[PDB]
Amino acid sequence: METYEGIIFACGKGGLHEDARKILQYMTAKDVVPSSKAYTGVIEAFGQAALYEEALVAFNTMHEVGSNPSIETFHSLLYSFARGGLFKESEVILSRLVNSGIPRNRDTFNATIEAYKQGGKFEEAVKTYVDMEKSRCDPDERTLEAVLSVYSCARLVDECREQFEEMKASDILPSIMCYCMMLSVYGKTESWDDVNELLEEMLSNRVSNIHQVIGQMIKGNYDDDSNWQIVEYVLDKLNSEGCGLGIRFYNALLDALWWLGQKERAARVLNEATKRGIFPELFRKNKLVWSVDVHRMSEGGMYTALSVWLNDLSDILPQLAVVVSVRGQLEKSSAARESPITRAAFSFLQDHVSSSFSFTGWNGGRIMCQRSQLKQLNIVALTNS
Amino acid sequence: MTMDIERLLLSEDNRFEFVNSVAAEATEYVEKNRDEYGGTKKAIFHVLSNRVNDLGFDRPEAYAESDPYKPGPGYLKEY
Amino acid sequence: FPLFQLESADPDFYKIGYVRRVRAYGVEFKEGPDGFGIYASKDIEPRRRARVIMEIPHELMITIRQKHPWMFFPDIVPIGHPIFDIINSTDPERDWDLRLACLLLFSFDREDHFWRLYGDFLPAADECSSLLLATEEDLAELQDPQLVSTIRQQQKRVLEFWEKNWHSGVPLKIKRLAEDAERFIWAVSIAQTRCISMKTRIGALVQDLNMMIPYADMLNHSFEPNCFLHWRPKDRILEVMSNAGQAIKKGEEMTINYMPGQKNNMLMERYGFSTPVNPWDAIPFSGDSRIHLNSFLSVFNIFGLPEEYYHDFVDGAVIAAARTLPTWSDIDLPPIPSAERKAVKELQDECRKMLAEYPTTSEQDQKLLDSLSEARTTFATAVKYRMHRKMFIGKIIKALDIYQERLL
Amino acid sequence: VSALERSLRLTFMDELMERARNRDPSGVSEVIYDMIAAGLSPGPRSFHGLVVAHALNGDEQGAMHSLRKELGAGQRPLPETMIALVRLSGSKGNAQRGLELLAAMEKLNYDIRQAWLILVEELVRTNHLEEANKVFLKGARGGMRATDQLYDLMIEEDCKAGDHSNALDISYEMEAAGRFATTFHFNCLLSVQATCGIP
Ligand SMILES: Nc1ncnc2c1ncn2[C@@H]1O[C@H](CSCC[C@H](N)C(=O)O)[C@@H](O)[C@H]1O
Repeated sequence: METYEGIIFACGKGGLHEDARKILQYMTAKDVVPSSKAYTGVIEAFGQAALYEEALVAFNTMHEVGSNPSIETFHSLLYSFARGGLFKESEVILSRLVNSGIPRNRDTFNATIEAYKQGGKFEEAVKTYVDMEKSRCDPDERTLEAVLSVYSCARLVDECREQFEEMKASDILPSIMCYCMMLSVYGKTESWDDVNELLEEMLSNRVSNIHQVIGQMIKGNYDDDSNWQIVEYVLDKLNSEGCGLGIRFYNALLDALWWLGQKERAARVLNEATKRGIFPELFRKNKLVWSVDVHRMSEGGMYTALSVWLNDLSDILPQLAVVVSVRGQLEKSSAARESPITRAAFSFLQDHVSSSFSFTGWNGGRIMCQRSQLKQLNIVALTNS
Repeated sequence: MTMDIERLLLSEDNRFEFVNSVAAEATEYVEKNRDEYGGTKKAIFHVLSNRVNDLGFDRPEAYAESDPYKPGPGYLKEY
Repeated sequence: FPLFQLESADPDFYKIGYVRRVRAYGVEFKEGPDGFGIYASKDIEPRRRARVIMEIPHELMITIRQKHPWMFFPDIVPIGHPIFDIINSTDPERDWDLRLACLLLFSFDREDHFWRLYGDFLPAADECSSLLLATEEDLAELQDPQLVSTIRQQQKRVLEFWEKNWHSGVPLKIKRLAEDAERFIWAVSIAQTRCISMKTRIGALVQDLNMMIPYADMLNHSFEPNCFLHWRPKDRILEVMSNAGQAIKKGEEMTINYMPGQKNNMLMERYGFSTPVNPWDAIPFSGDSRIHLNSFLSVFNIFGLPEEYYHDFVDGAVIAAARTLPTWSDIDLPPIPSAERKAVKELQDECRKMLAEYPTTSEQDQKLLDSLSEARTTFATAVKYRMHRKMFIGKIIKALDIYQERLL
Repeated sequence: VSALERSLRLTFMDELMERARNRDPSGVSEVIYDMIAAGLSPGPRSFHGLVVAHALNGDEQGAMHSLRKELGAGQRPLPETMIALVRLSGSKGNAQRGLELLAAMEKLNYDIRQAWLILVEELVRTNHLEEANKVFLKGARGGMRATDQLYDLMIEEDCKAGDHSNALDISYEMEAAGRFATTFHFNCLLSVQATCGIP
């Protein structure tokens, strides 16, 4: 029990779903009933790879073997759903947590804000933060980062200033993720004065090494063959808290680069993430489907993903080219086609390949291009400002 | 019930297995609902009335009938 | 408050049986243009066991042993009567209908016999649907050379028997039974269309009998019957029993299975009728193209073993389609959808090739039947037969189209 | 359903069923994720191909996992899909799982008689006669009537193994169903009775 749970935790931490599945099969093949904690590690790994179907099967199997889910199990699902913006499934857990006798802790509130944010529900995201303070609790550093992303996403420059300065008002030294979100909201409004003001703060950074290297590489100082090894050195050091922290770091970084005009640099940063296992669902290239999955990405990251995907399309035929913007129960509804990600991807595709990618009549969160229309198709310019 | 018993025995090849089957079905009634039998409703009478109703005919349950002209409690009809 | 809120048969039809211990429970005899029938006079609620619908005493029947020697139960032929010699001269296998016809005509001549009265409710020569009464023009409407030749042999066999045994030198007690060939042909037609064959025990003797049973020969045929026949040896009563646990609504027709496992051409040869929902009808396919038997059965919810197919659009024709279509099966190998579409397309072409063999179509035959005004009973029966076969082939084309699409 | 959706489902189900028949459960999983990427919802016949692919490669755990995926997706498994799992369980001698699946088919309101017949024959074929008798008697005592071929199979195999107690129980149930014993069945019982030392 101790060895099985130890290995599965590592698989769930690093998002190695294939290894986690084999440990579960090995335990069953030896007539061993895995513990409730062991299944939670398997559920964690599937959520790291956006394999929601296999994650909910393991959750279903927990009750079958009598290993009822613990509080940590309902957190593995919430963080898995939060990254994809599946607030419909997040509310199912929340409506289940109140019935299961589990009070809402702080971690539950953070996932709720993150799920609503990624799902485009900006009004409901701040309401959770509004209702969180009424219930007392104690917002942590990620909660401040959770609500800062909401304001940064909906282009609130003055709200983002107040949120960001208060982070350092308590001598917290906000992480590199919050700095990259400041660059996005300043880069979205073309506020080039504030961008240079924040960059000089990240250039000195005598205390934190990651801010210095990442801040330097954004400006383009580290774009040399030998000078890209230092940037890679930081990425390998950050590639030790698992895929959970990595996806948050790359989403903010690509968002900052795209809004600052460093669109060619964002292409190489995304290429650095994929080889490290980040965004394993991003691309599929077989004879049937050529797909790009952007439901767990930021707006800047999605644009970078589409730009590379479109350029690679023109190089080469599959039966279909699809863009997965909504991946959940919201697909079977009209709300998915009104999602901010779905509209942004379609708007991005409209003025890059003319009217070649149209919606689907059978799914709200898909943007397809038939094989016949693929014949009638760089397509996107990737340059640094 | 005498005519009903003869009616049921016309559909039976052997009257001894009919007796055993009725007793077997009556035993099942008592195990299922113990307190409802032994007084006005007898299990064997219930079996016979059920088997007549299974043929599609109508009989009162367990052939139980009561005197409607009894002058209140405590009075026994005298033969 | 209560203040503010198919014709019935002749009343004497049931009465003549009723005064002779015939009992009917919850059913009524109703008469229509197509003939007599038995219908539930009320809602017959389900029970744990089969319900008694009708009871027919043995003494009102005309029965003869299926197997030699020929004994009659009840014994009505006097010793030395010349009718036994006529019965005894028959072929034991093929001439069961001739033996019953001789008994039937003999029974009509007896003053005390019940069938002297019951014979007046039998269909006449122009009302019986038996193909023995069909003219050569009626057989021309069958569009089935095999069935036509079978009927012609039946008519030839029946006629030659009358000519041999009812010649000029026979006694008057024989002449008055069948004064003309048509009278004897009608008797054989009644024998074929109404005979019920059962294994019965009478006293200590168990034997197979060919039986003419009054009031039970009014039950129509169905391949999904709600009733069955049951011989009660102890009091010598034939019971008509509704299926145990099956609810029967008021007005629903009470039916039995005349001929389990038999095709429409067999129903036409024996009873002079056919059904479009016969689950045993077959269609000759080449076998070049085959569909997946397991998929076809599951698409239409047909369960059970092949010899006991049942449905949980789907009717007896789809069940017949499952048994007659060319099928393949490889335990649990799944079918490729694109290869199954080629088979379905090729099977539908062969189905249309056979519909094109008929000069008319199914709906043209249906409107022809509605336009009739002076048509013999057998003529309409012949048209219904070919129309039912067209409806069966058309049902297969529809079933294949549904199956081809539900395989996605 | 539009014409474009039908065209894609045909080519997706063509590829999926060409890998289930190829005994490639991994490939059948890739196509299902291709369907999800295209937005097509995998129906009962798409998960049937996943169950069959695992079942054909003697994989009871993967096939059971595929069934959980189908149930977890809200789809209703086909009667043929359950029969593939029941037959697979019998081939491995897993009578408990075979009986659990039969209970599921009854819950799904299917007809378990044919699947019960298949389960018993697999256990007999795979030399699990002791397990086969347990499954057969439970069905027979439950009211199901077996085939005459399976009745003659169960009686004969039990008597060849010296198991008169099971062979006599089955023959009693065979007549209760309505199939009378013949000289063949009696000769099977006599083959064991003649060696008991009590004439
Ligand atoms: N299902 C059915 N469809 C059409 N005709 C049927 C039928 N079942 C029985 N018949 C007809 O009924 C005859 C059997 S005797 C049944 C009673 C008959 N209708 C009568 O009035 O005397 C057959 O000759 C056949 O023509």
